[PDB]
Amino acid sequence: TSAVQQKLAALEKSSGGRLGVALIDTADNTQVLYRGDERFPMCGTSKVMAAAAVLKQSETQKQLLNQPVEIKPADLVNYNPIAEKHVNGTMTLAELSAAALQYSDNTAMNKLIAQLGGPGGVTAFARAIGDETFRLDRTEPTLNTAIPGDPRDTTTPRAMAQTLRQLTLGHALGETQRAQLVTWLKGNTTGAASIRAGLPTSWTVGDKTGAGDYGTTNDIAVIWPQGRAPLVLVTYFTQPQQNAESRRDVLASAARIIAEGL
Repeated sequence: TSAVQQKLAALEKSSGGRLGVALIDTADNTQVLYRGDERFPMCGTSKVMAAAAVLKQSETQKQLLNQPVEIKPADLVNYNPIAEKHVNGTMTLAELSAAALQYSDNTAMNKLIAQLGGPGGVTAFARAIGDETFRLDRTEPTLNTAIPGDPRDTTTPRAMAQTLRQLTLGHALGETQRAQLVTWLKGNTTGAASIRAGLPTSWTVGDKTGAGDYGTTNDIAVIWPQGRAPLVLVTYFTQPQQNAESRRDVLASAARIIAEGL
């Protein structure tokens, strides 16, 4: 083990929970992993895959992002900060993507999932871009149950870091679509206390958080550090107690550890 991994292990021990980290340094394509091949509940970090799948569809259906989608009262689930402004109205697939990614809107995520034909459609997109690990099984809000040992709606830190890299820095998406995803992630409103809080303030960050039961506290980020090649960082955290409180500080602390030397 390296000193990086030793520090992450000590953080995990202090936290009481289970921590998963994957860093990809694109300067030399090295990775740093901590429980990198263990499954964790994705919660809302899965919204990146759903939005990306719709972006992929738009590469052959060029006006797809502008398509209005009806929002009915019955569509609302447990956290609908943007969709609730459009009941008996509409949101375009672009608007749904922005709401899901930048405000963690769960109704918006369900519309993305439906556009893809269900959770299986999101998983099929993952497989199509070479993510062999990701699985989406449920809609919102049950995809956040985060039950210990439940493989539903999980991935590994390594797989999600590789995928996020391919989506945002690589070419799993077309050029316009990649840029759009980066724009959405950069404008996220929910990440100030998570990975962003542990990184130098001069670094540019795009991220998507996740939250669920068992105090599950997640964040995945693409990072442009000062004067060096970009990074991808996944920090997944989950706890033994179903009713555990969020621990965004653990993610910030993991980011702080990872940033050393970079």
